[PDB]
Amino acid sequence: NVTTDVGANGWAPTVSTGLGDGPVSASADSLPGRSGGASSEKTKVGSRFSKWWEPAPSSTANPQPSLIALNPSATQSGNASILTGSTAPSLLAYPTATPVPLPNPDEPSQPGPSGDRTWLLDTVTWSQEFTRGWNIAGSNGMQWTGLESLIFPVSTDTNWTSTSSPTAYPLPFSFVRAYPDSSWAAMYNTHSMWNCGWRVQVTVNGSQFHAGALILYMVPEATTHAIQTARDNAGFVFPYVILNLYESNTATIEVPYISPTPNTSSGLHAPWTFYLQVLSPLNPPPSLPTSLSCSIYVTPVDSSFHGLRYLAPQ
Amino acid sequence: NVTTDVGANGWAPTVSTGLGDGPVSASADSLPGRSGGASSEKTKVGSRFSKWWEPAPSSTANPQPSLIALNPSATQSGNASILTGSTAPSLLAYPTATPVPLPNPDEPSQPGPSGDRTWLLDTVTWSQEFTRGWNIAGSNGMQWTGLESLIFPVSTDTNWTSTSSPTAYPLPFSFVRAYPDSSWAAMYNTHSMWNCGWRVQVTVNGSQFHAGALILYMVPEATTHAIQTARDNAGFVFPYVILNLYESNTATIEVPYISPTPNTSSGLHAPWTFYLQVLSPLNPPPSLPTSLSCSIYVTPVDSSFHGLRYLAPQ
Amino acid sequence: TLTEDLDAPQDTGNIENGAADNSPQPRTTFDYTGNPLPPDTKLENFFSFYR
Amino acid sequence: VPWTMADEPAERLGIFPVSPSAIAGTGAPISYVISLFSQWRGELAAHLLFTGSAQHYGRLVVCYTPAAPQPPSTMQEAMRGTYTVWDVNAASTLEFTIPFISNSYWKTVDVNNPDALLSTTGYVSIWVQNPLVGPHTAPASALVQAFISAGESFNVRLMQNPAL
Repeated sequence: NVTTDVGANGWAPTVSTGLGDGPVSASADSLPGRSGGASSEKTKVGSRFSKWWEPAPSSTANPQPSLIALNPSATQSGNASILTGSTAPSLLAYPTATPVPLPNPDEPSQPGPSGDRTWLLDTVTWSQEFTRGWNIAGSNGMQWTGLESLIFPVSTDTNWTSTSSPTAYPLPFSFVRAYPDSSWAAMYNTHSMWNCGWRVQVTVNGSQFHAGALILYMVPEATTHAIQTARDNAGFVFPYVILNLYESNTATIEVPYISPTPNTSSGLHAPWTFYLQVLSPLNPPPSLPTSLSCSIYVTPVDSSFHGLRYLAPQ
Repeated sequence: NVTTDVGANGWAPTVSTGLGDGPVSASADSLPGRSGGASSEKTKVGSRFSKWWEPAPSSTANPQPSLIALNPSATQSGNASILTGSTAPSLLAYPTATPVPLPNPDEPSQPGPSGDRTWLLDTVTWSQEFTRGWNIAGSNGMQWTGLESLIFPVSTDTNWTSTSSPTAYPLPFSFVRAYPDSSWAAMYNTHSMWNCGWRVQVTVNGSQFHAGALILYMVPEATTHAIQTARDNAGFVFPYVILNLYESNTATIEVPYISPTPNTSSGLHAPWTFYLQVLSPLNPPPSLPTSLSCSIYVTPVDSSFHGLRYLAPQ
Repeated sequence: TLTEDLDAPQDTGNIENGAADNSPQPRTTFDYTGNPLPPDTKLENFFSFYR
Repeated sequence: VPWTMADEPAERLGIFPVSPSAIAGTGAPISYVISLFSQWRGELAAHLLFTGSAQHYGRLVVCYTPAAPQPPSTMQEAMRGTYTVWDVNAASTLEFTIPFISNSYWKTVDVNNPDALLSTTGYVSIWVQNPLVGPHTAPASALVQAFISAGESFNVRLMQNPAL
């Protein structure tokens, strides 16, 4: 239904000829190897040429009640569990993809239950003074608006200690720094490439008299423009779940693995970044605290590490 | 064929009666659970009672040649490989046993290829001044004759630094101290119990003119009397392989998991200990070095870790 | 494939004969696989472009 | 790479990054083919020919470590990657396969940026595992000839003007 040539999704004999030429297209590379790339879904050599020398979440039919009513749910990973007694969002942002053949032949090293588990990433305060689009982060977080000059390697203290409050939680950078002795971080500092998904949950307990909303954002490849648009009205294009005090005391969000390569380089690339920003400023009841405490959790989903060699931290 | 009662290997009705009594025996406990215990082989709840409120290696037919002739072999584990060009001993000391049901329900965390691999444990010198029964160990080794007062925890420097030369390589104590940043040691310091076998190889390159023999001992539960008997003539009851310079330049020995419990407690128990002692003192050719360098390797076989909790080193 | 092996295949050959042993040597926990041939290396294709 | 009897354990004899700064300028037939194209993939076949004496004995550990910000400083640190302890007195040549443990399906052949994530796969180094030994009146040194060729899965695409 277009006058232009969108491509035949491959290479055809009639495209390139000595009488006429059309736009050239690339075909799919058929490769053998170990299945990997996609998280939660991953599970004699001879040359083919002769040699010269050789011879529904949101529905009006199912309305979810406010904080008052009993509506319990739970999230489990490894030996960790987080419970709630009221309406709580818990969504995988994107559906898991299909596995792909890996270019490397080495068998992966898996941390298992010791690594893939729900970890207490950070504990932070949420005051009423924070306005719309205010990114909240604590001691384990990092000030990342995209304008900060990151001194390599990211483990340098100046990157995490700033004159103003931190804003982001770069994965796995923030997770590895929070728990450097974990089995996931042990393999992370020993392997050149990794692969896993990420699940972030935040618990904010407020009474039936408290009001306010927080958005749990998972930002892919966080850069200056991307972080600022996530603060704006269009930010909801990115994976999100809102923690509204009217009905919820917690909100969960999970995202599968993403990267230009099937395996991400350790200590040099942050595919996902968590952002806990304010949609509706905290509106606490009179004669009560003007701030509520928040507990941020992080969960690596289906981890695999390739390329074992010496210890090189981030 | 004995007058005494050796037991019927179980509990019989005719043993204990009001008319006569015989020696009581214990029966085998039939338990359900996850298969574990044995290395290299491991792969609704309701109560059964009503409540009151409820309604050949050595053969003359196959003689192995001396160091001169070509007789290559190799040992591989993980991404590690060790080659030889002459006759070399390579034996699993004991055959692997059958798996048993575990008392704990938690799923194990496995280091995989990153952990189960051949590591360079230590590099030590073997001089001609060492006599019969001289245990050799280097910087990563420990002076353990059984008489040393070990200050708890074993990680204390005084245990590894002594006035005299070290003698033993306690597993996994020496392995974890040699590589504290390894994925095996990461899980070791995070889990209360572990389970794996051990393979130790030593390479000693001597010319066709060199003479001497070293014994690679794997001593179970090393104590004062046990270590001293391993130095003596009867020591060969323990797992052993001799590295004779007449024919060999290397010798390999592997032993399966042993312990009173199905899983060994981390940082508090050393099931196996390696001992590289001299059988025939080094007899080097004149006008050549009076000492040869040795390279000791260590390999954990089929590792599994249970009981994840905080970081507690050895 | 096996995770460990006491009697592994050795990896020493002889290049003096005139040909290099380009076959991937077997290793534990390693799975070597081949790759499809690109049309870029073929001399009939390579030399068809102007230089 | 030279190797003498005076060389002690953990002594480095050679090291090269598997990047377009080295693999495209070795002088080998494969380096010219790599320089003609912009991208490469697959295993690399390394052949270390021991041209010493039949009376010489010893071991040289060949280590291949994947991509890292800093190369291995010591022998035991290099032995944490894919390695093979090679006993020189057996067959003449060592067949060491350099595995394609890569982040991406293809690696770039850009001499201007060799240390890029989509360019280098790591480092390959030679260390003295067991000192060179032999009888008196035998040569005090033994040369090891390092050869490099393409593996059965090696490929190259996207032609360009020779990188060097």
